[PDB]
Order: sequence, then structure tokens, then C-alpha cells
Amino acid sequence: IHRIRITLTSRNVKSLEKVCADLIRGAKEKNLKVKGPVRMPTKTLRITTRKTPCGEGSKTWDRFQMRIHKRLIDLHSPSEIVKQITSISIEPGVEVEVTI
Amino acid sequence: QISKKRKFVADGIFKAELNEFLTRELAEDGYSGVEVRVRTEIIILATRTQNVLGEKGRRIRELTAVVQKRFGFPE
Amino acid sequence: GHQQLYWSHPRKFGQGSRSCRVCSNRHGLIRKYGLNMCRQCFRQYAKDIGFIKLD
Amino acid sequence: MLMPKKNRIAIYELLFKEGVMVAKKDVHMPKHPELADKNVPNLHVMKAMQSLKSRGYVKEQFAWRHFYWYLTNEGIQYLRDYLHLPPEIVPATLRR
Amino acid sequence: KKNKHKRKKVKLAVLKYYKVKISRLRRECPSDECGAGVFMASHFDRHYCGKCCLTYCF
Amino acid sequence: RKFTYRGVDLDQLLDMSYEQLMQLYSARQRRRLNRGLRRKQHSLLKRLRKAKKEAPPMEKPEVVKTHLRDMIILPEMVGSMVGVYNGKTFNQVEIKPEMIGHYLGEFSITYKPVKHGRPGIGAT
RNA sequence: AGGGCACCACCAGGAGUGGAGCCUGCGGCUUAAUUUGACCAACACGGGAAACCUCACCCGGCCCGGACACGGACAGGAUUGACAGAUUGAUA
RNA sequence: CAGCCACCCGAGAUUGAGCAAUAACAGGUCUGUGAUGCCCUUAGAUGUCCGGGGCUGCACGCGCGCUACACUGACUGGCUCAGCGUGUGCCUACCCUACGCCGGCAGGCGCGGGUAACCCGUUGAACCCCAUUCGUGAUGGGGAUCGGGGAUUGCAAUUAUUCCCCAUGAACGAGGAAUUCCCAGUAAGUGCGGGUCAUAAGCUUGCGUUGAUUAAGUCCCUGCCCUU
Ligand SMILES: [K+]
Ligand SMILES: [K+]
Ligand SMILES: [K+]
Ligand SMILES: [K+]
Ligand SMILES: [K+]
Ligand SMILES: [K+]
Ligand SMILES: [Mg+2]
Ligand SMILES: [Mg+2]
Ligand SMILES: [Mg+2]
Ligand SMILES: [Mg+2]
Ligand SMILES: [Mg+2]
Ligand SMILES: [Mg+2]
Ligand SMILES: [Mg+2]
Ligand SMILES: [Mg+2]
Ligand SMILES: [Mg+2]
Ligand SMILES: [Mg+2]
Ligand SMILES: [Mg+2]
Ligand SMILES: [Mg+2]
Ligand SMILES: [Zn+2]
Ligand SMILES: [Zn+2]
Repeated sequence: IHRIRITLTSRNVKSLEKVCADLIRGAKEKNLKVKGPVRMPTKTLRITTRKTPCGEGSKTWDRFQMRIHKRLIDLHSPSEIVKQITSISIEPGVEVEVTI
Repeated sequence: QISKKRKFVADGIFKAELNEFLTRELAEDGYSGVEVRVRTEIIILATRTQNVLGEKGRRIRELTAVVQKRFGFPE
Repeated sequence: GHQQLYWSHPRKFGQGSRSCRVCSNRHGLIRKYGLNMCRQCFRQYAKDIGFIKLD
Repeated sequence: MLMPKKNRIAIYELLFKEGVMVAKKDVHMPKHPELADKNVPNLHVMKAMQSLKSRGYVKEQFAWRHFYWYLTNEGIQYLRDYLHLPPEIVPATLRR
Repeated sequence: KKNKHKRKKVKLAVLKYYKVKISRLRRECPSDECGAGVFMASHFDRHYCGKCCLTYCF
Repeated sequence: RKFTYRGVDLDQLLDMSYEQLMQLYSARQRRRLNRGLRRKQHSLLKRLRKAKKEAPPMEKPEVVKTHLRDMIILPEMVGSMVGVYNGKTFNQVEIKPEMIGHYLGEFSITYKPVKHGRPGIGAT
């Protein structure tokens, strides 16, 4: 049928991997040809800023960072079956984008 | 269309502003935090949920209305 | 009239066109990733936003 | 402040219909987003709500850079009298 | 110190626009917004509608 | 002898339009005129023309005061009396032909030239 | 008096800084103003690379964005805005 | 005993950071804040906006730095290698750019891709490497100062925003007393990203690239700590 691409994005690696594993297990149970989770390079957003609110003291800096992890899953399935598979409980913090 | 970096930063900023607003609005009611689960469900954790709900849900309806108006959610 | 003069200086760019989305201050502003927050407000709200000190 | 009565009536009607009001704390915003079709300035919205707060008709909260206003019971009665609405008409917050 | 403008109050100004058969002495503004109700100012050298700033020189 | 700007006498300069003057001007003035003068500059030019017309024969025109320090000195402005604001005072400037192409501000200094006194306490 | 530790100490060294030109911050001087904080742990620090804005300083000019309460004036009009010509840096 | 030194095997036999106690300082910040007490001011305003100027002003002293004083070099060609990371935005105007054509250059015009492991991008980086000219001369070292012209950003470029072209061609020949940082992919050289940013790095925060001398010690100096 149609080729379905599921893009998962998260800041939490453990929850992202749990959701990906559950989706792949569901696809296997439905007996679908599923390409494994392709792992995009992790994005590291960085903000480096002075610690002090004023301009006084030793010039110390805070290095804040956020990590964004991305996964791709490919399926060959009908759209209804894909929606049913994606209808399973999704952990908070995981953003799912389905494309046909 | 918006990039993933901007999207995640924007979601964080929305949560930060929502938590600040609820902290100022519900401080006396035992407000402790907020969980946003995407309809978009917003869960307010409080020690005294009766005061959060108000008289027959009037206060919670007001909170929903102001949140929707400020953040541009569809009605 | 006063309607034509009031607030008529262009503010399409420069510091006078930007301010912290939290406190309206115009100094030490972070625009990266569209944060648009002054540095002190950012340090205040970084954990809520999702930035952590792994380092 | 000196405000056209149509602007004041539009602000009051929106406030009564919704039960709440939100503004951006920006005296230079040409149009309030929810009153753009009425050509009501954000400054007019801010000052009308300030007057209502001073008379005890709304409760005001301020977060980051936004005003939030809620209609009180005295405000409901006052606005009903001001707009000559039937007593059956109620703000949506009470209606739902 | 700069002095603020003080409006010169005119008593029964509308009485000066009509003469009683009726006669409208002041010219009416020929504009879509103003119409017949609004009257145009008769200055020493021009007609000036107050509402829409329409000016017809002599 | 007679004044010339880029080899053009003042009368020909007065005859020339803006598009012709742009080729004579330097790059900055040419870009300024290409982007165009605004209402304030046009009002200043109208004031200068009125002063020139109302000036009695064989007499300097009345001083026209302005804040426009970024006004380009056009040929038509030659001979005018302009009080250019320096932030505190309207310094009087008579426009000479050799001033063509400069900014009015260049002839109204905004600071007092420094005459140094004895160094203060410390200042090793 | 004795005993430890450290290249923000030394030893062995390397690269330097201090000298020059320039950039930049601070004091002083000057100024209508040259806004101001800070004197190892102040001085390319205030994320401070300021044409306007920023701006806090100096010169000049608009505006009220003085809620609300009380009293007064008011539909025989409380008040609002404005064309021209003067005026103004200005089509405030 | 605790442990220390050396060696084998081994990718590695001490990678680098973050976090960080009790108790304090009249340390800095009320100029980050719709944090805040009190005081001051509040319509001829210390509110607020608009216009102009200033914050940059120059006999002088001090601090962080950049570029150099050359041949272990400069110039002109040729050849050949990265990594971190950003990219079209609520208000919000402002993105990264391939390719084609015009121009000597800065640039201009057209036409596409990219909301990004997708396009810029195989990120043809600099130093370095291979040839060339120069020849110990304040010299083709150095590039301050200054004249003229051309573009771009911008509502506005004068007290030169930045950039380009021709020209001009200062001190400086290795730096007194004094003093800083540092031991391994480190110092130092070299360029590239991010922040600031309409215009934009001699700063800072990161990244790679080339890549050492010296030491494995001590309390002599400067400090800190402990015992009597
Ligand atoms: K030196
Ligand atoms: K503070
Ligand atoms: K205070
Ligand atoms: K304060
Ligand atoms: K400051
Ligand atoms: K700030
Ligand atoms: Mg030392
Ligand atoms: Mg030594
Ligand atoms: Mg030196
Ligand atoms: Mg110390
Ligand atoms: Mg500048
Ligand atoms: Mg300024
Ligand atoms: Mg100003
Ligand atoms: Mg103190
Ligand atoms: Mg300064
Ligand atoms: Mg040279
Ligand atoms: Mg020479
Ligand atoms: Mg800086
Ligand atoms: Zn802030
Ligand atoms: Zn009319």
C-alpha cells in the first residue's frame, strides 16, 4: 500500500526508545514490513551565558544545553492500520509526525 | 512550518510562562506544578483542588478561557 | 498632529525594537533559537524551558 | 481616559460575553487582537479595564507581559445595567 | 510658561446657521461622510468643513 | 576663476535636475538622492526659496533655522542663510558654492575644542 | 620552633606582557552634556561592539497613558479634533 | 598494613568538565525583573514621546588586547586536508545560500534549494606543502596616518557604520624596573563557527588543524594550612 514514515522527536532518550520499541513491536504483531529505527544525529542546542546578574566578580559562565533526539520508522501498511498502530499510548515528551 | 530547535524551545517557553501564570494565580490554593499533555490537556496539581475549581467550576472555566485567549489555542 | 508624531520613530531594527518577553528589559538579550529573553530571566527559567547543565 | 463610546461599548460587550479579558501591556499596539474588526486600540482596552478594576468590577492578574482580567459579580451586575441586557443573559464562564 | 489653549464658548451656535420659511446661511459640506447636516465654516477667504477638513477657497 | 564643481559652473548646476546632479555628486550623495529626499528636506528647501524671494535686492536673505544636520547642500541652497542646530544652538552658516555636496552638520560643530588644564589629583 | 601544600608559588624552561603603532576599558582634563556602577575578589566587566532607538546625560518641544471617590460646571452643550494664514526645527 | 615505583598484556594503567559542606563578607547587583521597604518626584514631571547633540570629545597616567620589527620571511602562482555549529523568526521588520549573467572589486540582476544527516555542503579553511621574485637596505619588512573615487545597510552615515580601488608609507631593528600564563595533543602558531548583529569583531565563548622545549621536584620567594 502506501509507504508511511513516522518521525519521532524527543529530549528524553529512554522514553524515545521505549516508544520506538513499542511501535516496532506493534508493527511486528500486525506482520508489517518495518524498517528499523533510523537514528538521526543528535542535536545539541547550547547557550553559554555569564552567571552573574551584574558585571562583577570572576567571569564565570553557565553552559546550558538541550539535546534533541530524532528517530525514523518506515512502514508498508494501510493508513488505517498505521493510525491504529500509532494510537497506542505515547509517553509524554515524544512528538510523533506521520507522513504518507 | 518551523524548525525542530525552535519548536522545542517554544514548547519549553510556553510551559515556563504557563507555570509562572498559574503560580501567581493559584499561590494561595496550594498550586505545585502543571503538566501539559498534547485536544491539549493541562493538569494543575494543587493541595486544595476545591478552590482551584471554584464555585461550580467557574474559576477553572475562567482559567481555561484566559489560557486559550492568551496562547491562541482554537476555542 | 500628535497622532502623527507620537511613537513615529522607526523601530524595525536595533535594540529599541527588541525586549525581554518576560521583563521588557532591552539589555543582555538572547535571541538564539528565538528565545528572546534577557540573560537573567533565561537563567531563572532555563530548567523550566529544558536547558540543563550537563557540561 | 477620553474614549469613543462605541469603543467602550465594544470592550464591555466582549468582556461580558466572554467573562474574561486578556491584554498584552502594550500602549502602542494599534488593534486589540479580539477587537480588530472594531478598530479598538489596545490602550483603550487597557484603560477601560483599569477603570473597571478601580471600581471593583474586575479582578486583575499580571504575568510576564500580559494582563488577565476576570469579571466579578459586581462587575456582572454593573455591565448588565450598563448594556441593558436581559437578566437571562450571562457570561459564558457562568453559562457553561 | 507656555499657556494652554482655551476654547471660546459660543452661545447657541446652531442659531447662527439658520434663519426663520427656513434659510441655511452656512454652506453644507458636499461629502459622503458629512452630508447636509454638517455645515462648512465661512472664513474670510475660504469654506472649511470642520469634520473632514474639506476646504474650498474663494 | 569662476567656481566649478566637477568642471560645471554654478549656473549650469542650477539648471541641472536631480538625476543630472547625481552623476556629479560623490557616491554618498548620489545614493542619498537616489533614495530620495523626504518631507522635512522639501520643507527646508521651500523655506529657503521663500527667504530668497523675500530678500531685498543686494541683501542677504533672512536666516532659516533647522535641525537637519544631515541635509545635502544642493546648488539651489547656495547663498542661503541657515541656522544649523548643533544640539544646543543654531549656528549661522552662509552657504558657499564650495560647500556643495557636504552636510550642513559639517559646518555646525557640536563640541567645544579642548583646551587642557592642569591634571587633577592622582592621574599619575 | 617544627611540619605540609599550590605553575592563580618557585625551580627547569616555553610563549609572552611591560618598549612601538593601533583597538578597546579606567582615571584625569575638557564640556551644555561628555549618564552611570565597579578600584587578588574594579579597569574587551555590567554580556556595555551607544549614528537614531538603546539612554539613564545636555538643549528644546508635544502628550496624559492624573484610576477611583467627592464637589462644581454643563444637552440653551462638559468637552474633542482641525483647513488655511501666522508660528515652529517640524505638516506638534 | 595502607600504599608507592617499574614492567607485561592492553584502546586505555591519572582525559576534560559539571556539581560541590559548616561558617562568613556590611564583597557586587534596587541600571534584569509586574522582586521589594522607606525616601524623593509626579503635569513648567525625575512619567512618556519627538527632534538635535553627547556617551567617541584630548597636554597626560594605567589595564586587557591586535599587528609587527622580517629570509625559520614577504610576494606571485600551483597543489592539498577539518571540526564545532547556525540558517526563513508571535509581536518582529531582519534567514543560510547553490547556479546563470553583468562588473576589475566591493557589488548588482535573474532563477532555484533548504523550517534542514535532505539545501548551502564532499562545509575545496588558514597555517602547512611545491615552485617564483626579492636579497640584509626602515627593504617588495610594517601598515599607522592621510587625499581622491566607487558600493552596501539604514528613515538618517558629517564627528569618517561597514566594504572596495588607486595613492600616501609613521613608529617599530626584539623592548628598563617589573610582571603573567602554562607540563601533553598541553604551550605556541593557524584559521573557522556561535553571541552581540539592519549594518558588524582587534572582544568573548566554542571548534578543529600543525605541534614542541623543560620537569616528575621543593618550601627558596609568594601565599594558604596544621602542631607545639
Ligand atoms: K612586549
Ligand atoms: K537586583
Ligand atoms: K528600591
Ligand atoms: K527597581
Ligand atoms: K547597565
Ligand atoms: K537584562
Ligand atoms: Mg604571581
Ligand atoms: Mg621563573
Ligand atoms: Mg604596550
Ligand atoms: Mg584566590
Ligand atoms: Mg558604533
Ligand atoms: Mg543616542
Ligand atoms: Mg533622543
Ligand atoms: Mg558594600
Ligand atoms: Mg563609553
Ligand atoms: Mg608588506
Ligand atoms: Mg618601506
Ligand atoms: Mg563586549
Ligand atoms: Zn528579562
Ligand atoms: Zn466635510
